[PDB]
Amino acid sequence: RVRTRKGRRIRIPP
Repeated sequence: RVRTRKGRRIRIPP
């Protein structure tokens, strides 16, 4: 999946 934080995108596994 691809979550989002600090108005930014991140990648981590599913």
